[PDB]
Amino acid sequence: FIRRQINGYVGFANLPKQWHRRSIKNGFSFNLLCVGPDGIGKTTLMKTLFNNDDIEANLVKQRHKVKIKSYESVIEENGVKLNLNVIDTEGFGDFLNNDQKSWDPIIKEIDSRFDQYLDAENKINRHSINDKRIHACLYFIEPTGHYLKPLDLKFMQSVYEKCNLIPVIAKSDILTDEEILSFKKTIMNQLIQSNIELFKPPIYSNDDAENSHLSERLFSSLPYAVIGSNDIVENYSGNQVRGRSYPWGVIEVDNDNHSDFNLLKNLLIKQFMEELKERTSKILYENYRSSKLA
Amino acid sequence: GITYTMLLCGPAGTGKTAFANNLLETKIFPHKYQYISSNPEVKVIAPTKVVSFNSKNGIPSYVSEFDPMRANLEPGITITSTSLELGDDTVFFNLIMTHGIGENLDDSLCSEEVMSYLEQQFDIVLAEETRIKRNPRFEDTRVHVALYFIEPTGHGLREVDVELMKSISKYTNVLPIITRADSFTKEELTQFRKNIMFDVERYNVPIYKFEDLESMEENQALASLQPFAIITSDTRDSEGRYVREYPWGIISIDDDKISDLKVLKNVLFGSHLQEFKDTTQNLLYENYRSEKLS
Amino acid sequence: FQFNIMVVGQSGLGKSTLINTLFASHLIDSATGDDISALPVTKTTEMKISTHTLVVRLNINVIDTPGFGDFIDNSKAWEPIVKYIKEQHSQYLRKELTAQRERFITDTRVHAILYFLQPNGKELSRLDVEALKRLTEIANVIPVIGKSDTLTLDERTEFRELIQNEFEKYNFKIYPYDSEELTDEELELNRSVRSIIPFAVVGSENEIEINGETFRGRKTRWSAINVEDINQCDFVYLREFLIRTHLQDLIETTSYIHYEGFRARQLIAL
Amino acid sequence: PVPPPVGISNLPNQRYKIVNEEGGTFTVMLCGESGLGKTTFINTLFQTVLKREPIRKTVEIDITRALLEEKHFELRVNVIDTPGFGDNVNNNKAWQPLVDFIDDQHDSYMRQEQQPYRTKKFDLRVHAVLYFIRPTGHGLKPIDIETMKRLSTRANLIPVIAKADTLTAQELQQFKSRIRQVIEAQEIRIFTPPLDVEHARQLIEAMPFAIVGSEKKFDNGQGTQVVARKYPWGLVEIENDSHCDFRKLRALLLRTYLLDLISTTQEMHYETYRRLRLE
Ligand SMILES: Nc1nc2c(ncn2[C@@H]2O[C@H](COP(=O)(O)OP(=O)(O)O)[C@@H](O)[C@H]2O)c(=O)[nH]1
Ligand SMILES: Nc1nc2c(ncn2[C@@H]2O[C@H](COP(=O)(O)OP(=O)(O)O)[C@@H](O)[C@H]2O)c(=O)[nH]1
Ligand SMILES: Nc1nc2c(ncn2[C@@H]2O[C@H](COP(=O)(O)OP(=O)(O)O)[C@@H](O)[C@H]2O)c(=O)[nH]1
Ligand SMILES: Nc1nc2c(ncn2[C@@H]2O[C@H](COP(=O)(O)OP(=O)(O)O)[C@@H](O)[C@H]2O)c(=O)[nH]1
Ligand SMILES: [Mg+2]
Repeated sequence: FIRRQINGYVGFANLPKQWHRRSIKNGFSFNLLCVGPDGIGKTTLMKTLFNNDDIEANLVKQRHKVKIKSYESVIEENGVKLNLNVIDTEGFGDFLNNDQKSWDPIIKEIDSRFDQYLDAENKINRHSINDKRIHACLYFIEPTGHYLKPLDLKFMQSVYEKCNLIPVIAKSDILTDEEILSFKKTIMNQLIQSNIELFKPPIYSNDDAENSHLSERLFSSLPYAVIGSNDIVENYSGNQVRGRSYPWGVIEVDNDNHSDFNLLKNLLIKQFMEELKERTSKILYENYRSSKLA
Repeated sequence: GITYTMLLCGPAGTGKTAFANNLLETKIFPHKYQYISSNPEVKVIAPTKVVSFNSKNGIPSYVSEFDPMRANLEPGITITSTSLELGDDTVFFNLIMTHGIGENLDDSLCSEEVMSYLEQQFDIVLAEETRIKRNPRFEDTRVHVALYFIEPTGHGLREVDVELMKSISKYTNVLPIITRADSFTKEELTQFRKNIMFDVERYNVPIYKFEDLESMEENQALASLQPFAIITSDTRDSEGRYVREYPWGIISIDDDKISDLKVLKNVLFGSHLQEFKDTTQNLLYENYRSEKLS
Repeated sequence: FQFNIMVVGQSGLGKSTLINTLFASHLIDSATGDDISALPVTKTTEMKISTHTLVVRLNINVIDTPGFGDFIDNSKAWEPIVKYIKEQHSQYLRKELTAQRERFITDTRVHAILYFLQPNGKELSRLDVEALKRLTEIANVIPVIGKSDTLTLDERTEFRELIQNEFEKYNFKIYPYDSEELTDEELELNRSVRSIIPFAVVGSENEIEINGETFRGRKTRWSAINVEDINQCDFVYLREFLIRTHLQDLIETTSYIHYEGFRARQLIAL
Repeated sequence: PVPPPVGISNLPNQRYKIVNEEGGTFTVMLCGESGLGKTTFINTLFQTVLKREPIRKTVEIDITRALLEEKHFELRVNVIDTPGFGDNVNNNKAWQPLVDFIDDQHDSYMRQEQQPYRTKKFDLRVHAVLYFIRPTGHGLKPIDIETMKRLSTRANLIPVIAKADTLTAQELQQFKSRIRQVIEAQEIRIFTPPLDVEHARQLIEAMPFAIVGSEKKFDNGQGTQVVARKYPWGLVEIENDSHCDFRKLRALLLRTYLLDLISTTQEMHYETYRRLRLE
């Protein structure tokens, strides 16, 4: 291909605009896996992120292994529709022995979704397929303030090459500002030491400095100190905002000074949902496929 | 009275029907799918008749109306003759016309049939000349001049053009014609004329050579305009003048600065009528006879 | 005096902080801190004992249990704790049976266990059920909600009701105990104490400033907890329970209930 | 707002950014006989110069690869040319090199897709085929029908009338009507933009597109230099919808339905080829 100077305006630069229009006509789809111990606030965070209390109301098809719960929902906003599928763990970390066999159903669900896509792709009478591959994995770290636990490192190292790993510190309201920074530093050093790679939002060419700086901050602030609340509380100023009320204070979900909830919502939905799907289909799925077929 | 015979050869869509109707100043020849001497000086003494054809089993004739279901059928090659009286100064004019050239997947049969028809007329005259009870007033059917209609490609000659012009040259004078010259700008037409002359020189196409010394200026001007670039039209405007009406302007055919049509008409029915006739019957026919009597 | 107190819970539940807040001094440090390699290399629960003297001259012994619920495999997380408690009971029995018995037998028996339950609003886990099943029968277990400030007052009420229902379900003996030798006022006090058990504790060894007033608590981007405020956490209630009202009864019940049961079983067997 | 909205409405914009970063590719075949303004047309469309002995020619495929850029969007253009097609006395089976090239690109992509490691992808599946018809004024020829019928089943076929400035409005209307009637009767499937819609219907009503091309500019009379053909009797303005359908064809190929051409090439033509090959 030889670069040629074109005089005037031909109009092939409208190809992204066409993709923009078609993407509105046909909907968007997303698959989000939630890994965390029971009672850590996975369900509440899902209700908060998508402003919908019925987020896990449609369940779609002794105990010594984790139970997976798949839920399907449709979110409509300004004519754009999202078919969301939330996979949510149940029993993670509550077994006396939390060995691999206990949490293997999560990895099996991921591999089965990749297998379904691969089988549809290799069919002779090949037809359009519903993309069910897990697009993001939110791992919920307990707000202990000390370090990542052995089970945390084991699962994260066994899932980082299959999903866009997004570690978050759950119920971070209880942590002081200093405890948040120390815990995040320790977690990042541990993940670096164990060669666990997280999702780094991409930077675009000819992009505003605010967008690129925002993306660099989204990666630097990991793990996000998050809080969950789809319920309205009255703060001391008299305003009715989303949050939680305690005898010691009212924490607000949508306040950037209280948590990294807006950074999580930007990475997952507002700014890099499509880039998460792109990494899932072009890198993670392709590596899984190449490993299986070579 | 003078018997004159003119062949109009070329691929379909070159304005042969328009040229014939404009030449006679009356629509005697209908156009393709559209199958009366309104000119007082023209009379139809023998209507259009097939003189030689070569088609396939059940192939619609050149007169067949538009049938989309049968458009896939190759038309073969068909040759027609129409005898008219023009205007002793009267001219018994026989217009021979080709149909099917350029429309067959293999056009070899076209040149084969054109040569068969021309050579059959030579054989008829030779058989009459060889007879004991001869008739000097015998109906001469030899083609005296032939106009080969070149498609407005803008590059030069193609294999069919060379094959047919060389095939016809053996029996009659050939005049290559740049048809539908309104398909070119002045620069494009000049370049196309130079390119065609380059090809006729390269492929030894024996086209007619326009050449006491009083005739220097006239004949040189005829040799400079080779091939004659014509613009024809068989449709008139409200004022009764032949024109072509495009959304961007009207071409009046009578204007001499656009086309060599009037020059071509004066060559055919004025200056060179007897030159073409003499060269055909006293040089080309005589060479054919000499070969036959080896 | 000699009081022996144990803290049982996962690393980072504020066990060392709660002990230091209760006794207003830096008695013990976090067995692990912000380091995973600090966890027992044995991959089991280990006993970390420390001795201190505070002023009545009370000799406090603190027993931390690093490794309890801090590994992948916690199927034997409670066994070292049970072994330690039973070893102290057996040691006292050996010193008691001695013909030339010491006048002042050193009491190493664990007198109180502060059991830190995670504030996740969920029923007792496999680990918590197994550990409490064994421990409640051999030591005074004082269930506590570690980092109770995670829960709103409604979440705290619901979780405390759930935990009390779990105790009734499993027939766990939870301190304080009642006996026929108690007065109607003492039974009332045990009833109120029991109503707020597990304690919604919050601990802090650092001071904060609010409106120019200094408090012992925690201050953050959104909150301000005063640990000594009874209308924020039950720290004051647990401190009164442990060091003032039931300290003598804790030592008393350790001797007359747990040690006696241990002794009777051990002698019936031999 | 309580609650502040989710960013679902930003998902289209996110896709826009992805597309604008990964660029695009467009492959177009210019089928037709010589002297139909195919080189001039391609240079007029992209407003640049992409394309600059024996009497009997061979029907061969010539690929011109170019990288264009406008508004920071990069398009890799493959222009497939068909020199020798229909330029001889015997043009029997002149369509075979063309259909073989199309099928070969489909087959090559099919076998690249099956590789264990398929990172690099040399995609050369033809997204559009412009068949240039000489403006004879009558109808379609046997070679035209045969070639178009065979190309229609393997690539997006867009019949066009070459040098539409050589026919009057009435002649052009009749020729377009006869071409449409032949395309319908011979069951030749031509690419039509989706109707999900008035603009698209106007684009379809103009098919076969009447093309005029020029790489020169002349004064339109209002002091502006417009791309046009300068005849001594008038100026033929390429951008004028009353002179030719170039603007409509540009809308179909690049400005509006380029994505539809590429997607129909991948999801229909290629998918049919693969299914028939693997069965
Ligand atoms: N402290 C605190 N509690 C939370 C938070 N999010 C949810 N919770 C509470 O934690 C409990 C468990 O939450 P739930 O959504 O059921 O968690 P899941 O079992 O992991 O899906 C409930 O009482 C919630 O109200 C948070 O950010 N902070
Ligand atoms: N551009 C142009 N078109 C012409 C000219 N003469 C005729 N036409 C038109 O072009 C087509 C040629 O058809 P026709 O004259 O029947 O030609 P034939 O098939 O070669 O006999 C018709 O639509 C005519 O109206 C001319 O000089 N220039
Ligand atoms: N929110 C909150 N944080 C606490 C509380 N008690 C301790 N912390 C903090 O949480 C972490 C717990 O660690 P530490 O007190 O050493 O606990 P241990 O490892 O269980 O002994 C430290 O960073 C403490 O500052 C409490 O009641 N609430
Ligand atoms: N009348 C007319 N001539 C054109 C048009 N487009 C190109 N030409 C000219 O006709 C010839 C066509 O040559 P070219 O563009 O190389 O055609 P190709 O062989 O089909 O690629 C050249 O002389 C051009 O200047 C058009 O729209 N109308
Ligand atoms: Mg839940």
